[PDB]
Amino acid sequence: RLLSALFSKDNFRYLMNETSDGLDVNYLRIPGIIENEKSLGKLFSSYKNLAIENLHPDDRLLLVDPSPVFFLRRPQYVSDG
Amino acid sequence: MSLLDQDYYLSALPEDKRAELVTLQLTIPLKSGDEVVTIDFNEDVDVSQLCVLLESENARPDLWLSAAKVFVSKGNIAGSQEIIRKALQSNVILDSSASVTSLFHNFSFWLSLMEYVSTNSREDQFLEYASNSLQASNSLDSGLILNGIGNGVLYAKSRRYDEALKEFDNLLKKKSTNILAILGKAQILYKRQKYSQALELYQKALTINPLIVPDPRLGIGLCFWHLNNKQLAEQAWHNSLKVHPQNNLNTKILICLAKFDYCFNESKDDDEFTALYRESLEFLHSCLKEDAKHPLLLMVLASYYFSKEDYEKVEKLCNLVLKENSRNAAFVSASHFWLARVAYHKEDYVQAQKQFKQAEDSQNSNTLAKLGYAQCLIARNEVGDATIYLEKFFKENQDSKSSEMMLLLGIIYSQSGKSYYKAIIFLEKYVAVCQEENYPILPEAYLVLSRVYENKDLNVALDYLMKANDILGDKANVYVLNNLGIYHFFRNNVSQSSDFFA
Amino acid sequence: KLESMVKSNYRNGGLDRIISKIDFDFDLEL
Repeated sequence: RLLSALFSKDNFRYLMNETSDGLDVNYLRIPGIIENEKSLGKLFSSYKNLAIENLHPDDRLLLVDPSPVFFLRRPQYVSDG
Repeated sequence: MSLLDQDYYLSALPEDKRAELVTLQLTIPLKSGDEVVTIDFNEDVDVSQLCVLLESENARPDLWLSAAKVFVSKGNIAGSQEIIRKALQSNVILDSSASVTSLFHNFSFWLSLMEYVSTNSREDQFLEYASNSLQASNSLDSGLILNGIGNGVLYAKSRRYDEALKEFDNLLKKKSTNILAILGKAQILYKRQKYSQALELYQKALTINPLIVPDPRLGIGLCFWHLNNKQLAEQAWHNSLKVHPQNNLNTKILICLAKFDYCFNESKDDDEFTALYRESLEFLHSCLKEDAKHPLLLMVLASYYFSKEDYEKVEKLCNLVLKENSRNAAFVSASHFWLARVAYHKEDYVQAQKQFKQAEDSQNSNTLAKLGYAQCLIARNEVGDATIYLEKFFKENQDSKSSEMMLLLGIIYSQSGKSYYKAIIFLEKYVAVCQEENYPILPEAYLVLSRVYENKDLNVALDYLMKANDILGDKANVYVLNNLGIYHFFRNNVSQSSDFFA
Repeated sequence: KLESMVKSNYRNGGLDRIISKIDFDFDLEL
């Protein structure tokens, strides 16, 4: 039972190494990246219309740092007047 | 709120990227002129007939490569290779520039990569084929960044991480919007155990493309597992499954593993533990109804069936996994560990120790195998040998939180007597680890600590004995009460000593 | 009291007996 408790503590820690099958990257996987020779550039420029706002709120919740404040302006050079 | 699915990011994208990118029908102009032919990939498209028709009509190479990509989606890697070869035999590519031939060489490179990936075998042969195709592509057209990406992937497969990282640095110099470069860099960083550094790349890729394959959320969940935020990992994996409900059973496997871990480490009562464990088993079985030969699922089920005293079926599954996935050393280690655990009931101490050693040699990260090896050494009365092995493991892994290992070290040193100071250190470390883990502290460690402190500090020994008695409650024994009474007698606590003696 | 409530048989070491009390039928090939 001591080894059973040790297994429960460890569970399946070192068994996730094989589960890295999702890390492999292949060009042909994307459906629309290849239909034209420049479809890669089109899709890279297709998401320029999108931004963080267009992301789903739940997917935005997945963006966790490992809000603007009114008193931090972005610097300018010409000012106004 | 807005539904989180594939259709969400479909509607987010313009309709040009919605329907055209997923067309299953290919339009091919004919050589006769304005005549065209439309062939739906839903039907059984023959590779040879389609290639012959394309060669006769001399269609644009885009159609050839799109058909190759679709046949890749169909799994016809041989068919896609035939398409690429006959396209190289076609008049269009022969009369086109070397750029088209280089692009088709890179497509054949991707075909070799997929052939290796789908089998996880014949790695050298497919790697050489891919290298030759990529070298031909680079010679024909060296300005294509896809050739650089292929070079980096080739370096990663051969574990030439520095060269691949340099290639991705060059790609970042070219442009920072390259999603594939980000994915490759993050994969290398994860391979180099740079979980956080790969995590920023994962987040950037996900923000740039939520519909990119491979899924960044898999890496994000892996990082959350590395950062202990496994709840967010499970949530992101659920979102990925919503986006990718097909050909992504690995996400379901990870979800089942996370559920099992939560059941093990969070169940507040036995009934809740049973409910969660049975729910995890049912989900694992439902995933198994799709694939019944996945080695990791068999290895996971081996734990349950070992707990069910079904050692024979555990042996069957372990042997089957060893026969299939002997390439993966971790599965060999797990099977050896489970065989040793089974033989422990048979008390094949020599055989179990040999199996534990083989498990350690297969995968050194298996601490449980080494602990079973030490336990088998104890079984064979090898007190000194077990002590030497344990000291070696502790000195190599002083940062490892193996609480039971430290408890065993303390017990061994207490039996030795002269090493009481290491015994105190190890028992205190075990106590601290158990308190941090909210696990029941063994009162035997308290008794050993009190026995050691008898010759050093009667106060600390008495305090530890009181703590052990409080843990025991009604489980208090005659020796504990007698020692408490003697402690109070030496403390001149006549009333308390008399009460303990009574 | 949740810190003390969570302490039960599986933490004490009776996890294997608990799994033995949980019965399920699989479609095993072996």
